[PDB]
Amino acid sequence: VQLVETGGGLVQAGGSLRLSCAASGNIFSFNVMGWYRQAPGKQRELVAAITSGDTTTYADSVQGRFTISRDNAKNAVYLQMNSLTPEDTAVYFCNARRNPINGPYYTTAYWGQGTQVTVSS
Amino acid sequence: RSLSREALQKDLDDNLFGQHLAKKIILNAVFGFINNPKPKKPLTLSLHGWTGTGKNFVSKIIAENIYEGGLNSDYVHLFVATLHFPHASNITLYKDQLQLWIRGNVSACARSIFIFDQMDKMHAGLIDAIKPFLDYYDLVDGVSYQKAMFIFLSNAGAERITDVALDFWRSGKQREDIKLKDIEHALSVSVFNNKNSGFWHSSLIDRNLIDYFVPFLPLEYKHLKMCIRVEMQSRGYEIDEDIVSRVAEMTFFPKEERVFSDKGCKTVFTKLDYYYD
Amino acid sequence: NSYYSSPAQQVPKNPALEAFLAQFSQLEDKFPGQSSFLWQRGRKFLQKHLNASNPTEPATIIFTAAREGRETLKCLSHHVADAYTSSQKVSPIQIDGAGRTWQDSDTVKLLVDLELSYGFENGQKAAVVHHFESFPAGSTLIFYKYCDHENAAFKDVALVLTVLLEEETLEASVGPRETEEKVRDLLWAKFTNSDTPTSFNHMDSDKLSGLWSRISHLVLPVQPVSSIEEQGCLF
Ligand SMILES: Nc1ncnc2c1ncn2[C@@H]1O[C@H](COP(=O)(O)OP(=O)(O)OP(=O)(O)O)[C@@H](O)[C@H]1O
Ligand SMILES: [Cl-]
Ligand SMILES: [Mg+2]
Repeated sequence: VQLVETGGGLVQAGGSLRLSCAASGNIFSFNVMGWYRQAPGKQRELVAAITSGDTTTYADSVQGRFTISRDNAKNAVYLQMNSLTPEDTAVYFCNARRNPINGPYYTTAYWGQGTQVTVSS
Repeated sequence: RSLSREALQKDLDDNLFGQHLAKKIILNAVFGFINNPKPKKPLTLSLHGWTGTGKNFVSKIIAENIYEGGLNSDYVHLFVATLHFPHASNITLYKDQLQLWIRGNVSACARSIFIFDQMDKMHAGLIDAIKPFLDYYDLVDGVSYQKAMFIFLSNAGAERITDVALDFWRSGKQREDIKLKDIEHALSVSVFNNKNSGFWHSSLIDRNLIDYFVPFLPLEYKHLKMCIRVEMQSRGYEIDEDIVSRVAEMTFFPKEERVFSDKGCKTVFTKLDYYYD
Repeated sequence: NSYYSSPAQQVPKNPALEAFLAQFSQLEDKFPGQSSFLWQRGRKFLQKHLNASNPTEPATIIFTAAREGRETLKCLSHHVADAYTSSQKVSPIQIDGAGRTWQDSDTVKLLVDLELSYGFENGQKAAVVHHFESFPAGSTLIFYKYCDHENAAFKDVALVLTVLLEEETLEASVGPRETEEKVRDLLWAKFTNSDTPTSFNHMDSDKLSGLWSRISHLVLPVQPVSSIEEQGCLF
């Protein structure tokens, strides 16, 4: 199983973009799927996440503007980004997390290769 | 490795403080079930009561008396709801894994032990998923669960159990005079009302799926001192009874009587580092 | 093919512990007017954890202040979490409960879980969780995952929690048990409506008791530092 993101590019401040990630294996077993972003010279940060049962959460900075959704039947995760501004410029990564129900805690993580998003002012 | 009534009795008597009801119920329930080569239902225990007063502790004593390694035995399985089942919306993912895990391990070992910690924080739908394994069935999808053991740990009922211990203390009676029927009567409004009796009812016969409800009482100052002495020895310290008394001065309740510690024996041993290097 | 410094250099056996002790001592000068037991107990508690080769549980501290000490509370708690990694550039995970009281509980539970887990998976060793009293009550059940004494998700980390009291001032002479009682009573008032039990996803007094017994190892009062209340946390 591999995660492959598409949908990146340039947007004008105020504009919209939809990112997609296709997983090459089933995703039903992922406890959480989500989107991270990494801007120049900064640490990678959570943007949005969603459980298998469709409960979502968002970073304070994107609340209202971004919507994450998940289709276990299409093995896909999406990020609708509205009202973009230059502060949203970054490489965006899709993430998937799988956790045990027994034993010591751990997380098996999967990552896509990332897609560049550039917002013009 | 080979459970004996005498060894389990000694382990509980020597090491479990201030839980006269739990000691007696667990001794007889566990010994009767494991000594029975032909049980008709998996032994199902619900340990419930005050935080920090011995529920995981006595689960370890049980496991150690049945299997070498105790909780680290290959045949003892601990699920911690707040760690393994944290997000309500992932109930289907938890349920599918949990059903596979239980069935595969009982298939391999009839006498498996499953412990569900923090069950009061576990999704009701995930509890529903394990009910067939608890019942009087001879086979569940072709596997018998009748030799298995299920142990549930929770805080449910803790405040009402404490109300009984407080009543007895105010009345000048001994803690050890508290009977299971006193607890059952105080809980009849909650843990033992009809909706919960409904919830835990067998789907086959007119019985509860929980064979024994094992109550845990809040701890007094004298019980904390007993525990601190054990921890000092385990660390290789020379016991200092002045430090025992000072470390046992936790925060107590109610405001008037100050008889029970807020947190049982938890957050106590942290304080030893203020006195010992 | 080994190099050895002279014994005179006193190269630390435990670099992270020695850096913490040095930085924690320097904090006392940045935060005058605090209870002596705050520095004494905080040092001994964190030192024990840093010196543990195989810790059994994370180090969880609660700092509390009255309203007049709110900026100092934010500043001190951050610097204590940062001092846990004084030997690295590594910085604390920062989470803030302020303003979250009416947010969806499951949403906040997921946010907290993922911010803590991702940070601890990727090298951070401490979190500061500001304004714990302001989270949705049910969401705080996630702290069982992180703060259990036996089965915590990450055992070699520190979690620094803060609680802002409702009163305006905290007496300078307040002792350890009274400080702990104040925090205890505020959390029971905020996170419960009665003593009656609730369903699995919600807080009640019996569930709050097991949270409390995991997070209240050390509850330390904080007094305002005038310059920090005036100017903010500028260092
Ligand atoms: N009744 C007791 N007798 C002896 N030791 C005890 C007793 N209760 C608690 N302890 C000590 O305190 C520790 C913590 O107790 P334990 O883990 O059993 O709490 P618990 O009842 O499961 O609490 P919670 O409801 O918060 O999970 C034990 O490992 C032991 O060191
Ligand atoms: Cl999960
Ligand atoms: Mg326990």
